[PDB]
Amino acid sequence: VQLQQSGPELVKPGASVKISCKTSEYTFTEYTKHWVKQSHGKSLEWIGSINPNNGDTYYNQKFTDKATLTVDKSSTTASMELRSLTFEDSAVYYCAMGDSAWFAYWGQGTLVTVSSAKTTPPSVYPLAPGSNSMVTLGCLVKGYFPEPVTVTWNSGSLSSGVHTFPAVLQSDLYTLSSSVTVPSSTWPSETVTCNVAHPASSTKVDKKIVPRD
Amino acid sequence: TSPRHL
Amino acid sequence: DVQMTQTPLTLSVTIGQPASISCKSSQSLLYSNGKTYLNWLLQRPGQSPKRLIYLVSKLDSGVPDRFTGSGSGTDFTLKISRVEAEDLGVYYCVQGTHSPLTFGAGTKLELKRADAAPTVSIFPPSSEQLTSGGASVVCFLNNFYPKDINVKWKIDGSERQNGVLNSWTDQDSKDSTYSMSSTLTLTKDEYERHNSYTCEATHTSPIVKSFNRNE
Repeated sequence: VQLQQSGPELVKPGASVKISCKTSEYTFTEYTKHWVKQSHGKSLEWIGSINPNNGDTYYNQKFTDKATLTVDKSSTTASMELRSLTFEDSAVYYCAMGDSAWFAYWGQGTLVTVSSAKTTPPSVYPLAPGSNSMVTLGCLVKGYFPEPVTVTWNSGSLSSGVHTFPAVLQSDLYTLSSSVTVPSSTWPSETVTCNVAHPASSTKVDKKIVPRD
Repeated sequence: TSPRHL
Repeated sequence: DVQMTQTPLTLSVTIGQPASISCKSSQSLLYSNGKTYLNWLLQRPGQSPKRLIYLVSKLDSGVPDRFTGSGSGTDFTLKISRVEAEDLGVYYCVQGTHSPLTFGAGTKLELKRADAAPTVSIFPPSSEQLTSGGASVVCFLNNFYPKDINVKWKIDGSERQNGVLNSWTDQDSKDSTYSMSSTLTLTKDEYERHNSYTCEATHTSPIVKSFNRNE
């Protein structure tokens, strides 16, 4: 089974935001759903937990300040509204199973960036060698906001020799880069592409790595 | 049994 | 709030050797129904937590058996008899007897292996970016070990320090190595003002890669 979290959110300071979590199979909709906050580079904090059966909510007093937990009528979606958002609310928020399945299943998302900037879509540049066994190509993805950016090579067909490096903030903008290593016979005969997607700016680029001269 | 918060 | 003191905070283990992580609590975790609600979780970076041990000692459905958990009351231990590359990441204890649920700080488990050199690659600025009036020389230092490594940048023979940006990866889950990216970003004018650009890795050291702007 799965927990399916809503997607990445950009939210101005002062606003609110709501993050949802859908149960994949009917069988786990009754279970208590937990909410955990992981700040970047950091450890885990318990926000609270809701009983989809009756609606009973149990909060970590640190967050009564800030979190409301509800469930739709189906109990197939448990939500969390974060009210009056401060910069310290930027983090990943997880949704996790409870009861006899306590912390066995975790959702994947959700990244929340609290900030006032506009989104900036990345530039994408191809990194070809241009002067043995294998060849390493690359994709530079510079100056975007906010996070995240997803990078793929040939729509996921290439995963073995890929390195996508963590982004680094450089005076209001994020830059990342990705390397891929393929056999020398593969390229440039066949095609190699980074696909780069920046949802906050609804941007997608498919850059071919053609050799230079 | 179970804690109710769990 | 139950304080959960995890120890050690970091771990470094040659593959095949064992590991051990301790969790001590300010309160007892025994619940009035005789069950102790203490879990052991693993997190690989970027990914989400996976459960390994529940109720102090029970393995979750898919978990390897070199994992064991023991303890009672206020002292708990997770043990791995033979660590492997897959086991990398951050281990937490979490208690749920008491409310609020509270996690340990974490334990990063790092695998040790034989030294490895970076395969270094240099890339001149693309023509697409030059058209826009900037130039980023990208350098890749891929799949090396131990984690400590440095890049130096030499424009026309001499060290340049302004304009660099550096990003490190975490350990690799298969070969247990490390990788790094380094970006020197000049203006188009400054970049077309010099000819030789070098990327030098101090770690089998050094390892260099160059290109000439005029070629």
